[PDB]
Amino acid sequence: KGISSSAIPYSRNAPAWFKLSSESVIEQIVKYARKGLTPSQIGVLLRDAHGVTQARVITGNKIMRILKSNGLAPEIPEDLYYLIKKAVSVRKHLERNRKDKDAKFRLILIESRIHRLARYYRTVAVLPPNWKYE
Amino acid sequence: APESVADFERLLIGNPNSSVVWMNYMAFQLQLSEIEKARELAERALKTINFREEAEKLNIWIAMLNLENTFGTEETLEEVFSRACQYMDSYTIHTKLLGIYEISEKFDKAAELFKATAKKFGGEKVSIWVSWGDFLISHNEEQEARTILGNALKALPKRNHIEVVRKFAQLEFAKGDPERGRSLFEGLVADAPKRIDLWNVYVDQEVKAKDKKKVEDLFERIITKKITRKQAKFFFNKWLQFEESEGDEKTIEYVKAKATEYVAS
Amino acid sequence: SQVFGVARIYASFNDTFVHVTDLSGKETIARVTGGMKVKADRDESSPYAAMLAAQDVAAKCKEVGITAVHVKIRATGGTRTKTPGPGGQAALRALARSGLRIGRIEDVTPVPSDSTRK
Amino acid sequence: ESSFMTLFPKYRESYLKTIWNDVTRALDKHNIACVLDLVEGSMTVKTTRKTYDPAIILKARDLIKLLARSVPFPQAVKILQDDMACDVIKIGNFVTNKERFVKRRQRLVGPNGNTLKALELLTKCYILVQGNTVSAMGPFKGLKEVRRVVEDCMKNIHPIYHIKELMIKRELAKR
RNA sequence: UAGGGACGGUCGGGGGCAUCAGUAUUCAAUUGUCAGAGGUGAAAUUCUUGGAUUUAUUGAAGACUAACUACUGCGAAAGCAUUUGCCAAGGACGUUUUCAUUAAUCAAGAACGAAAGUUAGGGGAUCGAAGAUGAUCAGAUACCGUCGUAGUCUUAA
Repeated sequence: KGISSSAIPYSRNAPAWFKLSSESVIEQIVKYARKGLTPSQIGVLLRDAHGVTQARVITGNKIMRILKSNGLAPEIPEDLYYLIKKAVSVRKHLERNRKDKDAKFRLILIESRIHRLARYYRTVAVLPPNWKYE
Repeated sequence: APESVADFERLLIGNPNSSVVWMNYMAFQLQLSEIEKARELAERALKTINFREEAEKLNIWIAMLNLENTFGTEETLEEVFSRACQYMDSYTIHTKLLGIYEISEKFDKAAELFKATAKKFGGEKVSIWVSWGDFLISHNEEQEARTILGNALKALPKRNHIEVVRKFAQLEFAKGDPERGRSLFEGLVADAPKRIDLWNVYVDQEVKAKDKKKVEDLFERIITKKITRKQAKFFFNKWLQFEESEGDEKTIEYVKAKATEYVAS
Repeated sequence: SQVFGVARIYASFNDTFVHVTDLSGKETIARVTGGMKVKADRDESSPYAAMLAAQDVAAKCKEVGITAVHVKIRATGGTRTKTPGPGGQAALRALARSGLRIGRIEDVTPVPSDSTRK
Repeated sequence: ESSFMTLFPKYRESYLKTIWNDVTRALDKHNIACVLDLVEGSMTVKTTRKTYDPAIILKARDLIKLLARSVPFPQAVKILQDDMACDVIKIGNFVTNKERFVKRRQRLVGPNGNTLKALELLTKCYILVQGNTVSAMGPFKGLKEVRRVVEDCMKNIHPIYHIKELMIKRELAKR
């Protein structure tokens, strides 16, 4: 296992070269999010093109809260959603070449990693019970 | 029943994974002159079926393949087999393609499918040998059938080639040549000289093909042969049952006489 | 001025072959395989048998007309020893000593190229 | 006219530079020339006009590839006489897993080298187990015996069975 | 400088399917030539004047991936080396992307496979593939139900 992540600066301030408005960020966020784009992609595009550092610093609060306050919420959280679609992609690939045992083993891993944050989200009650992995 | 593009979709709310009902609805749409909605139903049957249940997806693939072999196209049957390969093991998918070709009565496509089996699965195991024997037996050339079976048995291992030879002899007793069946039976009893598993196979195949004077005499030789009391009494009782089915009471008694001769030593 | 055969000598263990075809290889001339000049059934791979076979090979090559020989020396190859036996040196030494000109040494032993033993 | 060539690994050049004059004296007695290139890392050997033994280019080829395959010069020069030849046994394609392969190869080497040294004494050969092959110099009976002991050592049977039966066959051929 | 997820350029002989290539080996056909050729410490069984062995031209088969190949790589392990394409996957790194404790260790249970059956004597009580018996379906040796051989039991290789 390796140390590969991001290093948030010591500053909680606006970067002082950032002349752009502290509301048009939120309008750009809701533009991308209601043209249908996941929050990690919102944050990275807002970083790359309309360059913000991260929007929790420049706006009031973090962007999943911005989407929830702008009425733009996800049905299912993002991590669980991508793990669901990876599990169903490898399941379609398995119901295909029934001899990829290796993919069978890693389906065991992906489902065992579904259940961890699924029961986390149940105990926090983000998405409700009577959600039993289809 | 559910046999349309509206009523089937409305009535399939209870069992979406209905493989046989989806196949019947697709065949009813194709008889109802809707090949597009028929193929849509045949493709969405495996999608409305579960993911881990591979047999339902293979059944939907066989349904689309049968619809393509009846009133479709060979490209759709190959998609159905690629679909079969996308629903199951590739050798079973190609064997389903060979079965659809045999149902569509294409002799050249059946021989090409048996050859594509007899290369890969022919070097793997003996199922391609059985498929080649089936194709050439339906083509009525038992010489070419035995040659392809021996070639595939040389390509595959020879430890199951004894049971393959016994199956070839039983098939030859069923729908081939009886002298060739008896010759393959003698070859199998030679390759298994220590096992009477070929002797009882030869006796059962001859009694099934109504060779009573063959089956009861060979089983009497096996019962009076180098066998134990149980191994003698089983073969002698089978030979006596075959001799009483033919109508030979004194021969059925002499079978038990040879059993009593071999059990006491 | 020289006319060329090709030696195609084969120095296996347990035997040596001298088999001098024409330049294509389709038409053979003067095969005198070792184990026939002198045979104790052991000395068939010996340098003495190889030089006897090469000397009467060169006799028949001179009576046909071949004055020079491209020589191809082949070991037993395959999934086996791959090195030439005792007779491969002695055969072409005797072919050179007995008046016949030698050209183009090359090894055409069958290197098996990822062979079959499992 | 004939020419052969091997190319040798870089770490051998300080040794081959030392023994190269002795190579030139051991091949100029057979009237055959040879260069070694230090910038491409090769050893080529050419038949000159003054060469009357045609088979000696093959033994010179075997000599320079033995100098490639790392066998000492006074060990290597014995190719130049007639009752001596090379063999390169291939051992890598017998067994699957690395653990059993290196254990059977170390079994071919021996505890303290005793199996390999006793095999050299019995077969009258020079044997180098190296990497995933086994090189050998010797007479042809010794090459035949070393090929059968190595190819049967990669199968399960212990090579000291072959050392025992070689001692039995020597003192059983001494009558 | 806990954990998870996204992205990016990738990395690998990780896996599955399909494709392609290689030269050996074996067999067959066609010649050329003749008496021997395997194999061994010697021999022998075997192959052989409807011509072997060798040589040349092919064709077919089943494998296998020579060197390059390394105290190198990948995989959870067993293990994995030809090309190309597809299918998903994985890891390290980069990150001023996202969630916010979602975490660590191991009692049952499983997919895996390195993971097995080399020849012979003997007991068969049970079970029993192979073989056969009646209905299901345009099509059913499986399904249901039995007779029944080796084997399932043992000993050395």
